[PDB]
Amino acid sequence: LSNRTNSRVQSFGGVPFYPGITLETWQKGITNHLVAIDRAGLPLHFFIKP
Amino acid sequence: LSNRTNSRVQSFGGVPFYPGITLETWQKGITNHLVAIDRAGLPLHFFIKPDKLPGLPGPLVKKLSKTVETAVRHYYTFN
Amino acid sequence: ELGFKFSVPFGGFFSCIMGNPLVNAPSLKKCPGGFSQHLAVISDGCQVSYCVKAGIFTGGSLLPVRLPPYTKPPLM
Amino acid sequence: FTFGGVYQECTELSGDVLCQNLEQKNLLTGDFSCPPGYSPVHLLSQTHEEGYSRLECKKKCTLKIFCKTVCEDVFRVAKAEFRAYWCVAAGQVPDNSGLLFGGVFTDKTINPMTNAQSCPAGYIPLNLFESLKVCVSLDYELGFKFSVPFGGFFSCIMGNPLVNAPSLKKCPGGFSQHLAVISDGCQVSYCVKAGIFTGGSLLPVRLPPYTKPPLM
Amino acid sequence: TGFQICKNALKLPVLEVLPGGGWDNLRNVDMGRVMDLTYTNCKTTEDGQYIIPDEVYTIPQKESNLEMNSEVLESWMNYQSTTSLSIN
Amino acid sequence: LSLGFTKALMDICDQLEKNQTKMATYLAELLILNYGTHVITSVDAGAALV
Ligand SMILES: OC[C@H]1O[C@H](O[C@H]2[C@H](O)[C@@H](O)[C@H](OCCCCCCC3CCCCC3)O[C@@H]2CO)[C@H](O)[C@@H](O)[C@@H]1O
Ligand SMILES: *[C@@H]1O[C@H](CO)[C@@H](O)[C@H](O)[C@H]1NC(C)=O
Ligand SMILES: *[C@@H]1O[C@H](CO)[C@@H](O)[C@H](O)[C@H]1NC(C)=O
Repeated sequence: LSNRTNSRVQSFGGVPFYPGITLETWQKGITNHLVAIDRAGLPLHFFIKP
Repeated sequence: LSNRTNSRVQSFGGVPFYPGITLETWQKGITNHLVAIDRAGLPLHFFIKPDKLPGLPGPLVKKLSKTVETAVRHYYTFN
Repeated sequence: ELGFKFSVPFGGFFSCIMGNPLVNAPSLKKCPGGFSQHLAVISDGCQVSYCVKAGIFTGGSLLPVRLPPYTKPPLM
Repeated sequence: FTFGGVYQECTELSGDVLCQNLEQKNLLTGDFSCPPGYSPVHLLSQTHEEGYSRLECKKKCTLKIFCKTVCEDVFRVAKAEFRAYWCVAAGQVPDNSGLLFGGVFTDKTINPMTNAQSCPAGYIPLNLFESLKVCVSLDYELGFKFSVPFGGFFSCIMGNPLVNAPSLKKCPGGFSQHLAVISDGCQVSYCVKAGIFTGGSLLPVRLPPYTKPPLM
Repeated sequence: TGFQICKNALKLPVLEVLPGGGWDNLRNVDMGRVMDLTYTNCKTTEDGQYIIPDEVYTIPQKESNLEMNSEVLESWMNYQSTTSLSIN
Repeated sequence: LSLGFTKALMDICDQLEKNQTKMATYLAELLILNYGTHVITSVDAGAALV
């Protein structure tokens, strides 16, 4: 007999994840733990203006 | 009959671990017990700069940085 | 128009068994001009790549807002 | 120096089960070889054995009238010899055409350049031993921002040919010597410049400046 | 340069992981305070969880990684033999 | 820079000014022992478990 289970969880933002958590609890827990999931910007020299 | 069980737990930060603890309890307990898990820095002679030390003149702080850096080099070479 | 606003200058393809014919007829595994070389796929250990300009490719985590201006701030 | 890639040849000595994952083509050539201008260097050849229960079903017909399907399982010890090599620059190879070295790691060790058991972004892992993976960079800019100068490989039986033709077990120049893997008691190591490696707990922010504070 | 004034007001813990300290790159151990840490402004992380000194700023990279690997191997081999002989 | 680090640096500067390079190097090595080799500019607060 041979069992092999691999679980891998990766979270950005929200409550620290633990295995028994439900997506409901996690989704209701982002109310203050929000992180930058995408960002856009401008080159530095563009802001050195008279 | 032969049984052999080995458990090994290694924790950094959070509540002190005990066997009957659940990852929910451990994850909810890091609110105040956070630990440096990664760090980056700069050589200290990089901080010995004329603008960083008002009390001393520029030519002096240059020599000061030189001697500090050579002290670091000696400290590295010995070990 | 949609492609022009949603594409990148393209140099051509090449595989592990046949290189790019647009090198500078010999066909080498090298992107012509300033076109950069990025991996596209690995089919059964065979490497297939593409060539795009290095000016558009970047670190990629920060999407540029590089739209206007189309010239540096002109001096007085 | 220029590192043109690696390839691990696999020879089946019994059965055809082991060499389905122990073989590694060279990335640039798509075959167990080296790119033009590169001389393959014998890194290490070792044998590996593994037992497996293969199930097979056959239709036996006796007297052309008694036909029956019989399924049987056989426990065979497949043995295969893998020979891993690496492509070093033969001479003044064109620059910077080739590949870049992003460090190596095993399932039990760490990759000190990234401090992780994985390859950096834009890097591909190539199988080199039973448990050794090499991080190779195709893009030149991404490698140059994510690589370390490479000096060569050597084993416990064959030394580095770039010593200063004798092949000694020593990193040429200021290249440092760190262990890469231990295969059946044979040490395999690599050579990288000693200045980039450090204690490793603190990742120095070595980007600017490119000059010491210029005097007045 | 204490933080007790801020703690009395905000009633929050102070983030205990702070940069600006010395570091012995050989022994891999913290050494001593090089930068100056002051709590004049009673600065706080945006989420209102920790009091930080005025000389540091925090990027909120709230991330979690979980790996679980389980592997069970069982082998059972059972064998019996019965030989009977009778001579009359 | 902190008060103590500045004070130690001033002491080394004064010892150098006194044209006495002997205890200058000793004082510098004491600085190395007390404050280490690098200065940490960025950490990652967090936790880990195995
Ligand atoms: O059985 C004992 C062996 O079990 C494993 O090996 C496994 C291997 O990991 C698997 O890949 C293959 O089984 C494959 C089973 C089918 C292979 C033949 C294909 C058949 C399938 C049915 C239709 C005809 C073709 O060999 C064995 C038996 O499981 C391990 O190596 C080890 O525990 C031990 O040495
Ligand atoms: C693990 O093995 C058991 C038998 O002991 C089996 O019933 C089960 O499907 C396997 N997998 C998991 C995830 O339990
Ligand atoms: C210990 O031995 C018992 C039999 O007495 C067995 O059922 C069990 O699987 C073994 N292991 C543990 C962890 O109990």
